[PDB]
Amino acid sequence: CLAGTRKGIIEGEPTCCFECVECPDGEYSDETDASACNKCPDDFWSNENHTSCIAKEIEFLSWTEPF
Amino acid sequence: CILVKTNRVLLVFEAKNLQFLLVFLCTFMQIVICVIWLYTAPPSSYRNQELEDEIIFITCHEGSLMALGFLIGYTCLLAAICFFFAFKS
Amino acid sequence: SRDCLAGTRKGIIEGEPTCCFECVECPDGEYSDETDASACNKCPDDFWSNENHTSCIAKEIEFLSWTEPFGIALTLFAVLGIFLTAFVLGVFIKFRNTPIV
Ligand SMILES: [Ca+2]
Ligand SMILES: [Ca+2]
Repeated sequence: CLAGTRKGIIEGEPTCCFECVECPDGEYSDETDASACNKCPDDFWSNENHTSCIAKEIEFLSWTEPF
Repeated sequence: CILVKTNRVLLVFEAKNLQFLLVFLCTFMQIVICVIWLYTAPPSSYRNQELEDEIIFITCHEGSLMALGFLIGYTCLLAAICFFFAFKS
Repeated sequence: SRDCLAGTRKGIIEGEPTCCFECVECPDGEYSDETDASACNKCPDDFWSNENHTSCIAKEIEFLSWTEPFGIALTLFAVLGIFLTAFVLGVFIKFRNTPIV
């Protein structure tokens, strides 16, 4: 499996055979092989490819904003 | 109609039932633009799902906002002319 | 291993035979309606899963309508304007012979 995916179970087959399934939004993985998609820390959100988490963004009417 | 009943509006057009003729021409310039708009890009209903993950809204895509603005803009050009003549008198 | 209940999904335990596993909850946009499911199924295009990810329930349509607190108010105003204009027109008609009209 790649860095952005996790393993899956094929019914009636040994553990050496699996499938690669994408991690959901809000979770990430950065391993060559992963059994689970690790959850993203608080105030952090997963990237588009779910490779690694990134910090969220603060929204407010700033003084330096053009408006 | 309000414009045709103003102190200094009818006299200029006369000698160029005329009141009715001028009520006809402006309304005809409004009728034509709407027909052209409908034949080219008619506004219709659209279903929006990207806004909410649980509920969906039914809107009315209005086609190019250039057209909607031109209706209001033509309407204002007439109101401004009427307001100017009435203010001078 | 204990069986996974409806709304859950199987998970791999590394280094162990496939008979032994763990149960993981399904995501929000998916559901599972069976026991010992290897994956969570996706709801249809116009359906959304319920709180417990066991089924899909239809979405709610939201639009401006007559039976809404905002709608009932706007209509009354339009009918009032129509009635006022009708009253004015009926007065000019009935008093057609006055010098003012
Ligand atoms: Ca087998
Ligand atoms: Ca082993």
